[PDB]
Amino acid sequence: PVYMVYVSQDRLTPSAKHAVAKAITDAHRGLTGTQHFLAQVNFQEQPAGNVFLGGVQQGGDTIFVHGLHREGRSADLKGQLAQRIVDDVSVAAEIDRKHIWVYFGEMPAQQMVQYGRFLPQPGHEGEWFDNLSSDERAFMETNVD
Amino acid sequence: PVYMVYVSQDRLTPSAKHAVAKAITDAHRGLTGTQHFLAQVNFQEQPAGNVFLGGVQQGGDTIFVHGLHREGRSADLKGQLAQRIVDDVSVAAEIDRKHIWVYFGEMPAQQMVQYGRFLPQPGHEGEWFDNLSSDERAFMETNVD
Amino acid sequence: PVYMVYVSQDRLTPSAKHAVAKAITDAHRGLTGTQHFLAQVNFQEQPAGNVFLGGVQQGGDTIFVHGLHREGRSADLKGQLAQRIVDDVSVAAEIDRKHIWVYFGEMPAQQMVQYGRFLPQPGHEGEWFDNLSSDERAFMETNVD
Repeated sequence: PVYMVYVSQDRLTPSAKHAVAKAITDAHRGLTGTQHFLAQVNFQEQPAGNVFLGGVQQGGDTIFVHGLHREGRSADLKGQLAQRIVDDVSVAAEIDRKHIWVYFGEMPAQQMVQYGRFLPQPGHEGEWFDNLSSDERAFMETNVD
Repeated sequence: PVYMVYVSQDRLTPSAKHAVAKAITDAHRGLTGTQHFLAQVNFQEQPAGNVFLGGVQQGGDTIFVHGLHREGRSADLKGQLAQRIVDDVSVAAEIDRKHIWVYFGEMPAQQMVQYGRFLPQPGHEGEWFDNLSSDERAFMETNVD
Repeated sequence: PVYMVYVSQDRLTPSAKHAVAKAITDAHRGLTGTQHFLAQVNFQEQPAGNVFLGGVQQGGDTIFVHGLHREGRSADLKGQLAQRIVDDVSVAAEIDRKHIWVYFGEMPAQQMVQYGRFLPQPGHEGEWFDNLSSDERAFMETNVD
């Protein structure tokens, strides 16, 4: 998946960003079975005061997670995954759950590309990984924490 | 909803940002009945010259609005809401409507989280809010302009 | 289309951005017939270190293209389109294709606004263009490269 994480400038130190990224990745690995190295977390920092709720300008405390996944998982699984991201980003970012927004969008795996390769259907990541060239496997395997 | 609003750096003052967020938020409230505080406007600023149209580098005058909504509304209501966003942002930003792009994407409300909670289906936002806890209501209620 | 292109600050010079924007725009025009001026490429720079793969912090050499299209094209075409964006951005940015990720999302055309107007269905674009006012047609032509 690709998790776009919209935060304020300097709300997360390099260490907190790392912890939030592990937490999102670990929740996704644990609830779906997708390998660590297939999950991207992309932080988008903007100056504080660029978020408005109900038209009221906010401080640096909001977090919006926009998760981009492939189709095929149940609504039950996606709800569990959304809820664990709320809980685990709360802890990792030391941020109250009330400050956290999370949206999941889905598209066919047939129009999703990671590492220059088309993605398999969810559940089939063992295959697909095994049918990748040695260089590609080794290169993906560096992205495990 | 979350409205991602992509604009050039310094093209909007704090006050014009404030006006554009209000124009979008009031458009959403007015046409959907959703409470002001459920609508997020998130400004994404980038240096001028980062937008290209047909391969031609642009100035600072482009606005792209990516609106993320719950499924369940009619195509007619979504058209009126996109047109109202074009018109009222044009006035609040003092930018010609020919510079404005608006895209609406939808997701099932079961995979959408705001203020740490899952959204209800479009309509009965009222019985949903009333059933949040006292402190969640008090926190949400402060974000109304 | 809007192609959101997420890169690290300073990985692409002004000329490289033009090349990447041209490669994406020529590929979209190439396979769908949608005229040049109807394709936005929108670069979102962030400092290096804001991207994590499998929880591991990345250097400055990653690219994520989020392409936002209208509905109505076939899976086969969308597949060719994404493959061509991978190859042509690899060349244009001088980056190995293992570093490239591309997701396509789609929306109904009736909830997609460009140049202040609603889009037509994915094959009815010349006639849409003719029915515009000459003023709107003129503003549109100045954006072809």
